[PDB]
Amino acid sequence: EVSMWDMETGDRRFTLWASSAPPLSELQPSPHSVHGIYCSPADGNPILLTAGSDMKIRFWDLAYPERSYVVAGSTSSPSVSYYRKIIEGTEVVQEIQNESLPVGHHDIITDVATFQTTQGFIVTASRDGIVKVWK
Amino acid sequence: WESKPPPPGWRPKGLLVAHLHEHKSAVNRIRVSDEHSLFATCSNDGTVKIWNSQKMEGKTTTTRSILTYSRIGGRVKTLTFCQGSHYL
Amino acid sequence: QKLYSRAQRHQEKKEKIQRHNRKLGDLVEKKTIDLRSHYERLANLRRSHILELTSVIFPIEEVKGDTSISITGPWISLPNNGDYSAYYSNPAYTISAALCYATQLVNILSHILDVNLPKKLCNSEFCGENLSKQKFTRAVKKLNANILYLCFSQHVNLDQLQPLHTLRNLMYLVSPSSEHLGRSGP
Amino acid sequence: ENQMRYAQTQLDKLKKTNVFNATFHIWHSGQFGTINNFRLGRLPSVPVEWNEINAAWGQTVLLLHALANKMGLKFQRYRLVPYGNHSYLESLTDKSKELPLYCNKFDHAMVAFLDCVQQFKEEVEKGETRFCLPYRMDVEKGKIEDTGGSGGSYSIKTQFNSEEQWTKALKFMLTNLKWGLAWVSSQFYN
Repeated sequence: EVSMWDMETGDRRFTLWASSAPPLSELQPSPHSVHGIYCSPADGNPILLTAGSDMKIRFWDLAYPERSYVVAGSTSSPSVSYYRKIIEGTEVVQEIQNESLPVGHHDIITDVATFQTTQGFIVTASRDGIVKVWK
Repeated sequence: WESKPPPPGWRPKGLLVAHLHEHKSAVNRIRVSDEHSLFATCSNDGTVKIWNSQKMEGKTTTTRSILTYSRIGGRVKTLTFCQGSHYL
Repeated sequence: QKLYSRAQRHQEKKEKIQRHNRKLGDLVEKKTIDLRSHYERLANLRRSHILELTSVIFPIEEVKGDTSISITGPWISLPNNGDYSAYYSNPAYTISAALCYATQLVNILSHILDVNLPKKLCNSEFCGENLSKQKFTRAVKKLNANILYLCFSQHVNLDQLQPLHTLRNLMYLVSPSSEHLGRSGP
Repeated sequence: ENQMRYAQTQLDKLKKTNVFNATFHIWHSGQFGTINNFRLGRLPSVPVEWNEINAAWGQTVLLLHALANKMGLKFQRYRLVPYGNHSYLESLTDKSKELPLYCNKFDHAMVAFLDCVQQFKEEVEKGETRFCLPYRMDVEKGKIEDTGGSGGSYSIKTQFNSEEQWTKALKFMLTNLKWGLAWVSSQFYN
């Protein structure tokens, strides 16, 4: 879940729906989530980098989430798939999915940190001590 | 929520600098320095690994945590870089 | 009274969350035990594969870092430190064969030892090309850094292998005689 | 759970791709013979590196030496230099004139390699159910013959066989060594 809440109503009204649970599902059939979000305004909407508990290195988009590029892995997935909708006065998004050594973290990643100036690096970690310093 | 909001078109790519597994236990608290080029690493082992981007990146024998202090004890899972307070 | 009803609900929620906390703690303990078991199984498998490889392709053995180590037949034998200083251009030939096998086995261990190469393209560039020039500098630097990473993840005794003991630490860790063979992690 | 998943996935990948599997990184079919991610045999419209050819030749010398030291396969022309490019293949009984696996000495190395390959096939075929007979390799006359009935004429000569026949014979050697090392890995893993 990555939602934006109107605290006046005090509930989240924003989505990138990717879960076995239906939107605001009572049982939430999907227990997976994403955290460690980083916020900055650009490209007509907020631009965020949040740690995807699914190990999905999340460079997230709203207007064209499928169109843009993100740091996540899972190369078996075709061109990025993200749904853009407008639902009851707000634009709703549904996120849909598309030898060697596992490069991606192998623990519950939570923390992200990046620095750059026209170029730079980012820091990643997992739920056990994994350190990932992305450029 | 970032200084100097960037122009549109931000997308990620497949590059990185270094990886570490020094933290004996889970790490769930880090602090990123503002005036300098360093970030803090702490682990559920009650120990904190200090890492400097300038040093840890490479061109050096080992990219070990510069400041590793465990006198705190317990599990260190809460850290912060004080805003212009010269304290952590 | 309204606030008290809300608080009683929140307190029942707290009790349930604490029960779930205990359950999740026991489960995380079991999961960590399983992860440690998987790491130990990887250690054992890596030890077996490395012993088999050392026996078959590269019998890395000491002579009987100046002392020489023999591997891949009599045509290939080299001392512990590693003649990096002599690469500016069988000693040359044996050293080159040893270094080719070294980069290959470096990737091999990266797979088995799970030590993914920060310069993954190791075997090819390291083994063949007569890159004595600055490219040799960069390659030797990458090789030394990777060997340092290997010795650190297998830092059973840093003072024993010591710096400038390429073949020395290579045989020590790689040979099944390693004190902590198969270990991986922090 | 995720860390154990990564660890067990690496372990399972190693189990599937045996040590020899990665070391050889060889293929049985394709535009050329592939071992350790190499291309064996060029064509009038196919690019390949002859320096990579010498590298793969040294790799073949090292692999044949390891196999022979593992079990037989070292009757004659059994003294091979497992060093790589400019490799040498000589008999343990004969060392008067070196046979360089690089540059009639190169074709001589090819013929001696065919001889050692037939010796190994004898070693490989020793199983109760005969093995290494999807094709047959001839040492002296330069014949790379497939028991699968393929009509393609493959020879080991440096002339009239260097592009199509050479590519085919290199890939055939790769696949035969693939079968032999597959048996070797099946044995060794146990």
